[PDB]
Amino acid sequence: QTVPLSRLFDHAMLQAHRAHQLAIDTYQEFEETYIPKDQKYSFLSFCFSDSIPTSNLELLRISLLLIESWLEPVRFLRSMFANNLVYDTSDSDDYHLLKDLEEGIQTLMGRLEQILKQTYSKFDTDALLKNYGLLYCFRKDMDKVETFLRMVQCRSVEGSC
Repeated sequence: QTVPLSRLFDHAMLQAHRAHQLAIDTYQEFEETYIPKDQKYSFLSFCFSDSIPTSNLELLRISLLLIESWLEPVRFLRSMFANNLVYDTSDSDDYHLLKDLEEGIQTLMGRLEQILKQTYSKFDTDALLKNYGLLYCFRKDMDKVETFLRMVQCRSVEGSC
């Protein structure tokens, strides 16, 4: 057996949905815990996803870039949820889920047959407001990924949508 394209899209869409939920859940939990009323949305500081607006190996290509920009910051997500805690390198969060998604996208690309590098700062132990902005962009980027993958799925797998 060879994996149908649909299963491949179904796997990638579930993992994008899950990365996107992770981003939403983390942002919310941060905001509720650390951001007072008077500072809500203070971040408003452009996200990777604000670069390219709105079928293609291209859409898949951007998705891939978006995920890649987060693969390293992501292990540090829970480090902000303590007081003076630095991530101890213990199992590559359950959040290298992005590595799963990454490879799932690179698999979809080789089925469907770069001058500027865009990398995110690392999360911190100002710092609060940076971490806030970073969580905002992780959420915006993951929404974009899920979006661009759906567009591709629909056009590539008939009846999908």
